[PDB]
Amino acid sequence: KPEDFRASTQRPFTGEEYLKSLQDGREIYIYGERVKDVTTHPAFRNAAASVAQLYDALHKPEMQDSLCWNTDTGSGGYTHKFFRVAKSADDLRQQRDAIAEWSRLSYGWMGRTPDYKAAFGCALGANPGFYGQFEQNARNWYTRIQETGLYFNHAIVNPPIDRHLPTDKVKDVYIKLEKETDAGIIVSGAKVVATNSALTHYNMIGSSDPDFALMFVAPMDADGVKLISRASYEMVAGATGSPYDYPLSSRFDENDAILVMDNVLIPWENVLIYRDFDRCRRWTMEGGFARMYPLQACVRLAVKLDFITALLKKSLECTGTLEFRGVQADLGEVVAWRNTFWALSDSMCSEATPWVNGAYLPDHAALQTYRVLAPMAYAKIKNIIERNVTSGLIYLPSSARDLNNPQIDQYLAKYVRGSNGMDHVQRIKILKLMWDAIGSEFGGRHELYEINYSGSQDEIRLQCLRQAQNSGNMDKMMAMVDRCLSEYDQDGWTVPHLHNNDDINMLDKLL
Amino acid sequence: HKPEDFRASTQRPFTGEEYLKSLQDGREIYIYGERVKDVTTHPAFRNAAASVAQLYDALHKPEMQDSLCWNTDTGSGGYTHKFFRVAKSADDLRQQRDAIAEWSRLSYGWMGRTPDYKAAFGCALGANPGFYGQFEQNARNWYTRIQETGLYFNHAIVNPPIDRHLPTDKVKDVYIKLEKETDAGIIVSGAKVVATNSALTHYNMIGSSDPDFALMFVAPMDADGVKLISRASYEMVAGATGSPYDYPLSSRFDENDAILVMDNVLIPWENVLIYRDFDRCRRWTMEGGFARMYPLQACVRLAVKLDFITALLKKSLECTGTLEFRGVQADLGEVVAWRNTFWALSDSMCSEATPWVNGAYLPDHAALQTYRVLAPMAYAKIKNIIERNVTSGLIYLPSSARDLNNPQIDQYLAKYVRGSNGMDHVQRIKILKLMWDAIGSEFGGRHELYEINYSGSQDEIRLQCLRQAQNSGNMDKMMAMVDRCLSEYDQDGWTVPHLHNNDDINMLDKLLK
Ligand SMILES: Nc1ncnc2c1ncn2[C@@H]1O[C@H](COP(=O)(O)O)[C@@H](O)[C@H]1O
Ligand SMILES: Nc1ncnc2c1ncn2[C@@H]1O[C@H](COP(=O)(O)O)[C@@H](O)[C@H]1O
Repeated sequence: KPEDFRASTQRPFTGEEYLKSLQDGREIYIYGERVKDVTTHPAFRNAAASVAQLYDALHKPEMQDSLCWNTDTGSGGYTHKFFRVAKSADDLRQQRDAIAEWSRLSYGWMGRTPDYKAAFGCALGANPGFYGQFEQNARNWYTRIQETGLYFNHAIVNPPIDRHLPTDKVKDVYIKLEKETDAGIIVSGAKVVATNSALTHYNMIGSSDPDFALMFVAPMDADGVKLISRASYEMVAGATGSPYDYPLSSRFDENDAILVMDNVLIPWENVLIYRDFDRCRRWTMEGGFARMYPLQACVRLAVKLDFITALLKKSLECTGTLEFRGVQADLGEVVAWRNTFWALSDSMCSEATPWVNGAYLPDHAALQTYRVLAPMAYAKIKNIIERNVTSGLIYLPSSARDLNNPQIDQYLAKYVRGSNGMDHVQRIKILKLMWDAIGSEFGGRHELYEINYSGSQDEIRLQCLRQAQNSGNMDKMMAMVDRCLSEYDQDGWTVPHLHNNDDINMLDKLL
Repeated sequence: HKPEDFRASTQRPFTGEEYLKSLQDGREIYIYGERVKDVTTHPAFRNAAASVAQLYDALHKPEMQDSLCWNTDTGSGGYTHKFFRVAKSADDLRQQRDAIAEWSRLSYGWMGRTPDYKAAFGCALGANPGFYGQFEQNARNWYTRIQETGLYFNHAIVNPPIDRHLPTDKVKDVYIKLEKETDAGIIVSGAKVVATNSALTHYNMIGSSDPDFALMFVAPMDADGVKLISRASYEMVAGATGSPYDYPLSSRFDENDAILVMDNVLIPWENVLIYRDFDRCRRWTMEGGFARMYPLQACVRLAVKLDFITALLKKSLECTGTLEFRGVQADLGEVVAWRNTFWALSDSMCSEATPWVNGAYLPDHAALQTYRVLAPMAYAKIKNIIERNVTSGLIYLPSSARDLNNPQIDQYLAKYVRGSNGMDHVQRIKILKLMWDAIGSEFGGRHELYEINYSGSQDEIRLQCLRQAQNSGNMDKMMAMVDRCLSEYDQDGWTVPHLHNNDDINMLDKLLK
């Protein structure tokens, strides 16, 4: 039904059609109050507008070569390239570039745009056989996500568990099967971290007692589905700031909601794994999604780092410190980190492997490496920024209102000039953009997001080790060590090309 | 003369035996105050020479040739190591990348200046010979020779220190300079510090007012007046006071970092490439190709070393029993991630390769710069991870294989120094001594210094990375994105229609009136 807002079944949503499709009485709360319409509400309207621009880009002729492919469904339509299964390394490369083009429309700041779960669509379409009796649901959801550009998110972090309560009363917190009916299954529970779910069409929900081993799809307007929002940096920036003062907070805020399911009916067409510990446990390795979505996440980060790199250079242009050797070296390190994530995405595509049914998966080692390095790189870049743009960021007048009151602005024009023949309005503008990138509450949330998602530092490293072991890479490395050890022993070399040291060993003489 | 004349065939590079013979040429090498007679038999160099020789042998093993070798492009009908012939596509670079890896695996990544390193200098000459003006033909001929023979070059390129308390002459004398121009070539004197493994090479490339200093040329190691002053020999010390079991890398992979001295050396004109030419000397790093090519070799070689270190760390932790703990597994996983990083950078070097001149391709340049910035950080971090996880394992190791072969000692070692996974004390001690030689022996300490410094100071590798971003136009593209962002609003609000003005929600008047 959300795709029925389209005037055409041969293309995805336009922006206007996407926005209309959101006016569906989804139950969203923020600041103790219910949200009437996310497309007009002061906490969500600009973020919605920003996603809508992504849908609009799909239909501009000049973009279509880089953003769009024909569908593979027979519809005669087109879609964003990452919404169709890749059948080669070069298909993955073109997808990489289509992701990048979308990400540039938010300067790398929206990390949960529709292309993130496009990979879940593709995973369903590439390996529907994985799902046994629900194979046909996988196929139909692939076709649907691909043709329409439906906006999914995944809500997947479990709610905390009070360990002093009884084991009676603590099952009620996880996503659980309440009841089986002919019209579908009824479920209750919660997932924390439903990033930008207020603006999506559906969410994927996934994980003894098989009543907990579920994976299914749930629409955002289903009765019983509710979002409890976190503070809105968009609304705070609108109420007490301005675009000039909070240029990113005001338009790219992706609210990290708690997703509550109270007694929700999930039709059988939306169920993918059902009371099935075996399939649930095997899905991360065999379902494909975990092996696919980090291509989008690495590219999105790399675009963000494109932005931060030049924003840092521009900030140092208006303080005047860019000329100093030590400042230049710090900027060069930021460049190297930026380059790194582009190169990892190159390797993802160039070393892609055939998977099933002709589908190709990006290089897996590169995905794990991206996950390990991104938190280190981001923390290090932010510290480089803060220790090089020093006071530039601290004293910035409170507000565009200061610039528009000539009684204040007269002093700003004199004492807050840019150091390269640049006027105070532009200097303040640049440095406020840098501040919103790193120090505003939005910037602080983004640091937390870049550091922690994908998981804890231990866990991403463990997953990296396990990929090396499971792929056979570690055993190949070990083969090399074992060969080295093979070539000598406590009596000397075991290979003929090397010289015994008996003729030069002086230990007998010394002792 | 002609070292390649030691080959029984002109249609293939040296065999190991032929290489070793080619080194018995009365090169003037000093170590420990003494002149070296024959690098192939001397206790400081003989095993390192044998290890390089194994590289030449591999080229002729049938089962290796698909990965290691191509036909030459000279018409000779011969073959060569793939990295010795110019690459003319991204896939050629990938095949070269794989051939470099196969060779590096024969020293487990520990020899960093094997012949494939300067093969990139040969290819640079063969790809852009016009660069050299009147010496273009020398470029062409050197390409052919290096390619067909597998000649072992090194570059000596760091200048000697300058006492700034002496007169302005006396400190002029000390850089490589033209002493005399003659019909038979140029006579040159000076020094280059850091001639890594030059004792085992055939030629060295030497390069950079007063145009007498703006030189680039080739010099054989047996030329009269060419001398090496060696550093301490970890090979000789390990042979003299240790054993293969005790110093399994020092004993065979030591690449002596020599000072290269030229006392009045005659360089024939056929060995000159740049002559009294500040313009060409200044432009050669960016335009000559070598700087844009050899990092492919150096990244792969490091990646192979990290393969080795990664599994050796795992094996060490199997010996102590600590591998099972979560925090140890996470540290090992980080080592894996750094290992993965350098393989991925080499993938990107090849896949994003660009057309250059005369049909040649160059590896992606941003990837080369990134490798150079990241390698010192990764290496120091890996070494610290090893030392904080294997720790006690490495400290107390009995002194010698001699302890194991004396049953009066070995009885105690067998009981108290067992491996923690049903592994006997001989294997436990063996693995951990291998790790120690990799990181804590003097060979290990030199390798840490080499991986960190090299390529240049930390500031400089970062500056070159920034400059590559700027000169390539990458930084201006990034900046166009920033300027677009800035163009979409001003001090009065949005300048684009799709976003909502906040005038309807701004509460500041109310708060402040
Ligand atoms: N099973 C576990 N054993 C030890 N530490 C853990 C475990 N699970 C999570 N942690 C740590 O708890 C912190 C938060 O992890 P998380 O809740 O996964 O974000 C991190 O420092 C993790 O390393
Ligand atoms: N022109 C320079 N200005 C400032 N520092 C330098 C310069 N050249 C070298 N250094 C520093 O001197 C140290 C040794 O550099 P190098 O001699 O290039 O290995 C490093 O810390 C470099 O950053």
